[PDB]
Amino acid sequence: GVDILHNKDRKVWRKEPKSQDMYLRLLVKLYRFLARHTNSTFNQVVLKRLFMSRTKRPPLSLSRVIRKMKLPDRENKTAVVVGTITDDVRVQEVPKLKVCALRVTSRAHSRILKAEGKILTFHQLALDSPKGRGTVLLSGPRKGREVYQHFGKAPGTPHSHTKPYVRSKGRKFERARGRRASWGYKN
Amino acid sequence: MHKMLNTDLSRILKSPEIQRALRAPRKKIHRRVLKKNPLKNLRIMLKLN
Amino acid sequence: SAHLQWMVVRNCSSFLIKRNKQTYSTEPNNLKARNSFRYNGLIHRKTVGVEPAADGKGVVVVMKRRSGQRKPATSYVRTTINKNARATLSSIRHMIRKNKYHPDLRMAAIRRASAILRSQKPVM
Amino acid sequence: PSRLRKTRKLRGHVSHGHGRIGKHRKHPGGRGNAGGMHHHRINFDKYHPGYFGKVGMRHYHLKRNQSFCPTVNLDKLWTLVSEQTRVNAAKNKTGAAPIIDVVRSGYYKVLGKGKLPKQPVIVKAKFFSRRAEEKIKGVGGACVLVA
Amino acid sequence: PALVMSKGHRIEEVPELPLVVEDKVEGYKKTKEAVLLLKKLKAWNDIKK
Amino acid sequence: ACARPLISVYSEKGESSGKNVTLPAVFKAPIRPD
Amino acid sequence: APSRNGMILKPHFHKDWQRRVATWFNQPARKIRRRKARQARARRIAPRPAAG
Amino acid sequence: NFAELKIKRLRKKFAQKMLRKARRKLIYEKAKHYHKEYRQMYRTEIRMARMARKAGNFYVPAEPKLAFVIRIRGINGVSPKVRKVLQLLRLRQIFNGTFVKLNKASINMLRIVEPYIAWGYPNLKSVNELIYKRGYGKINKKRIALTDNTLIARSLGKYNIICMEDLIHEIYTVGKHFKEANNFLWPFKLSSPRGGMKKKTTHFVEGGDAGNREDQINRLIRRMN
Amino acid sequence: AKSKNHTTHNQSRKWHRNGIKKPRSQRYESLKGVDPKFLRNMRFAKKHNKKGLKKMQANNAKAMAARAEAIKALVVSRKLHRLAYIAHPKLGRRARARIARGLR
RNA sequence: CGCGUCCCCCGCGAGCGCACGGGGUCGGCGGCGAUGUCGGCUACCCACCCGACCCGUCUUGAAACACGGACCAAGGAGUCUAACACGUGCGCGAGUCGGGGGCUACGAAAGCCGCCGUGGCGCAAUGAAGGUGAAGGCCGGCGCCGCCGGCCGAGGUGGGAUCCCGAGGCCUUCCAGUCCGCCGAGGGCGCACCACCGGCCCGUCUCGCCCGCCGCGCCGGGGAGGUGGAGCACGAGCGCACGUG
RNA sequence: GAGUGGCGCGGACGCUACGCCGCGACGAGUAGGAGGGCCGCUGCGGUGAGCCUUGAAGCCUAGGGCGCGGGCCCGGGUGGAG
Repeated sequence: GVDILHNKDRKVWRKEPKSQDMYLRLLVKLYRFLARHTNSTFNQVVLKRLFMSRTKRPPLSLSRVIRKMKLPDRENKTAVVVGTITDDVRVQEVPKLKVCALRVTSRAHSRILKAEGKILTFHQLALDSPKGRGTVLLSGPRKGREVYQHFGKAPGTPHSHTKPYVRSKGRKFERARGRRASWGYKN
Repeated sequence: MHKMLNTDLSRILKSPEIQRALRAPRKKIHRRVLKKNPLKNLRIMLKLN
Repeated sequence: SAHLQWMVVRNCSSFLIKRNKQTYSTEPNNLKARNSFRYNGLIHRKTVGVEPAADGKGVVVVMKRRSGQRKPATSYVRTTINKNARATLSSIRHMIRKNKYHPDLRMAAIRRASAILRSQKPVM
Repeated sequence: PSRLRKTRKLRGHVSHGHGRIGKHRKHPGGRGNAGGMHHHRINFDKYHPGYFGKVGMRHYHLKRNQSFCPTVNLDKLWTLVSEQTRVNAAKNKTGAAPIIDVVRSGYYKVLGKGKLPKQPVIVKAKFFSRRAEEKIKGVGGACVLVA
Repeated sequence: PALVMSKGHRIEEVPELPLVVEDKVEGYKKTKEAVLLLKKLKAWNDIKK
Repeated sequence: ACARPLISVYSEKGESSGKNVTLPAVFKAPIRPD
Repeated sequence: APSRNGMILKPHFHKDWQRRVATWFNQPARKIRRRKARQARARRIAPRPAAG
Repeated sequence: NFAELKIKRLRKKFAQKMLRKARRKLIYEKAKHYHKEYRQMYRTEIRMARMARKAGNFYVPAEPKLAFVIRIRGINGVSPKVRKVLQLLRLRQIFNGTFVKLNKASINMLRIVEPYIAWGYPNLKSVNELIYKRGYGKINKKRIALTDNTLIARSLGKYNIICMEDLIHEIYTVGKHFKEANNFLWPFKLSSPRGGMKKKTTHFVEGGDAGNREDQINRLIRRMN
Repeated sequence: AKSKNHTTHNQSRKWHRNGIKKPRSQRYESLKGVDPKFLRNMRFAKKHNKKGLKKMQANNAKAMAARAEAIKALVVSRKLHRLAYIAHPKLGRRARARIARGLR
């Protein structure tokens, strides 16, 4: 008889990806090895991110990689994205970048390689830098999804600016009793 | 497009690029070790005091 | 490559046979006859086979050549060894170590060859 | 896949994951959106504020084609016209501005969200925002109206 | 041929795995001609299987 | 890899004709059993 | 009865809808029929434009 | 040509051997100095007591620094305030023992659990057999048996506790690094008392086993250890 | 069909399972509820920090210039202590090298 | 417990072998064996000791003097559709999708269309509505001017996985002295995200001047400061599949 | 760690990396949730140069066993076409 609570003794994180795609599952084998063998904490973070869901590794736009590599003391450095690199159409000038991504969108490939850029895969990144030296590891915005507007404090509960789940937006779809001083009360 | 272009991670992992930038393999296996007493086992006592 | 087409074959190949909590591979060049990355005999560039002879007597050693690997009819180069046990086992040891040819199948090939030579020996 | 579903794992139990005390009865709160002002008031207030009551003017024979006004921001204005035009305008000495017919690409009103790259434009739009016009002028451009 | 053999296709005698034959094969009208071709390509043990 | 080898064409008698096709890039596409 | 935050939603399934469920197993048979009747029309007007 | 590698790899092998012997001698001499200290500590408490009696005065010895708290009641039907303190003392199981240093903050935590514990003022020999027989170190959050000194030198060596004797000295003579050396010990998994308890429920003073047994915890440690 | 009216019996046990969370006391609390006439002025005080940027930035160099001259014009037993010195790897390399040479 | 050297008090010796030493071995044996004997744990029957009330169910509480069940076989109860939400897998990605239509035995399939993306959903919100509809600063031409131009130009603080620099240092009878690698005082750029502070858009309110002009008007536009918004602030969506509610 | 200076042709095992190995602590459970089943039923696409009138399915079984269990595999009898 020991007074332990077993409620939280099982840690609920990912040991492996849920996916059965082999090319990712070979990149995991490569970073299973590099993570635990190299002293680099970079490889630990890349391995950890190869497990994560589509939603946990959101797409990083070309323009954020433009922006986040314009930052000082970051010149001649490889931009590592464990998610995907999407083209941003509201950016005109694109510099020469060194990029690692699982996916680069065909319009963003064209855009980066035309600007004298180089595109790597995680297999090349290992051979280029096994310990992940000379890298800027970036992530897309994870509160990017519309899903996160519906989350937090329930709408109809004062100072909650939480999007309600409404069938269709208009002038007679949840605008009256809980929304106005005129139609009863306002939160 | 390919997610990785060199699938052969025999040749990747044993490339000098990577083999340089590892720590040494800890291949020595450590089984449990039996407790012996103070007043019972004389040379187990001599190993500690 | 080998590591890729292992990830296809590992579970859903025709040669794969699961039953009685055991896993086997009935591939024509697997020496330990077991579903394993190392022992699979279709997937590597270098492959050692050991089968009994076309006759009753001797062992055939199947070396897979370096070059034409999309070329099945010329890819496997077979050599019958019909000698005494000690020299049949020696030839296989020399083939594998002193050509450096898949040298981590050196002992599996010998143990297999030894068990083929035992098989084609008259019963008491 | 019926085999992946929860019902398969609940063979051999009794209540079928629906409670031994509070049975799985048919419609024990009423059907559909029943009792939104009575016994479900807190759900319709905590989660659907505004659901009950009239607000605004009725418009009987509303025709969505009349109010059709697809809007383009300045930040994506140069996507309407090929990247060749953006290049050749900056090279060419004349000071000649390429024409961006916003109506051809399938937008009517030009709104002024982003930075516009510093070269002259003639935006042929149907409507303009004030800030949208100021940016086009500010870069050194014209705002042509059309119908 | 690793994956094609793992699908169980008897292709040991087969000259090349992306086996490509002449455009004369389109003009074949009798099965006697078709059967004869597979004996020569050595795809026939796949039919015999 | 990237490379596309030189693929021979076999005659009706099951022997290599002089003609070659460059392996199409389809045959070097990613294998996804998924 | 509403569980928590979910969409307020009104299915139109209160009428005897199962009597009037139109299925589309015809679809490929319809398309074959329309295409045969289009080829048959086009052959009747030998020189004339098939479209009309 | 290897003759230099062969010779160099043997010098490294030898440099670690002479380094062991030097550590092995330190550990030997530290324990010999500790034997001299425990003599002087034990002998002065007699010496001080005697000269006080010669004068006709009294020598009130120091209130003790170090208790050995054993849990005597089980896991069932325990008040929340008692539950919390017993798991701050790392007594999460019946007949678990921990060393606890006495101060004002500790003694009010030992009256709050009085019914559920049996504690006292452990002897030197009580600290020996507990650390030797029952001594398990908490190394990488794992209960690993103190079978070599280098288990204790790798966790506690930064506090200059580099052998079994250094730990025993740090516990018994409640040193500057008592906290770290005591938290290093796993709570002692003691067996049921051989010959029995008197009465689990009631306090020791009223013929029970619960509460403070000043000299007398050592009678029950030797029974349970 | 009378029933139990009110109790608080199991509740204190329920509260303490997921702890009784003290509020996430984050740094820089919001200026909600601070009096409008004061919050107006503080916003103006932030608005015109650009004005005294040169007066501030040059004054940082003059504090550094005082420090530019302020670093410029600035410049238990005998056996156990001896055996602890010989025992540990760095400081006792030469002490141990002589023990190895002492037995020649 | 050599001594070559250092001053107060006066860097590798070779063997062997024993073992309270990182979990048991014997280089010890002895009986028996063809028509009565050996082994076979489980299973068939029987005996004895201990334990042992009848299941399902509603219930605070069932062995209940609560209900259902004589016995056996076979049948027999969370489904399918639609919608929605979230999670997960896959494709493409500021897009995405032909699903309707059309074109060309298995095939009622599959393949294709792109001047078939009509269209959906996303890319813009906000107001009941008319509608409106998402950074600026600085330096000059006339200590402050309506507008002339000039150039850099999409915030700030704090915490932030990672990376970046590297004071110092990790050994061969020495000591210089590189190249390669590695650790590291201290110093930075800081992803996502969180909190805070600014800003912007829309509604509305307050104060308050100043521009505009084919029609000078009950016209139009702008400012400052609060405030309502399911917003902006270098996109994530769409399609498909699966799970759960 | 590296560069310029003062005879005998030999060596167990492994690594279905969705695998294998090591060390520590732990194990009640209704309603309920989740996971894994080389648990079982019936049909479909693949696949096993599978099995089968020299005896399939089904059934019976004081037989030999395997698995924590769901179950399963063997022997013997019956049966006759999968």
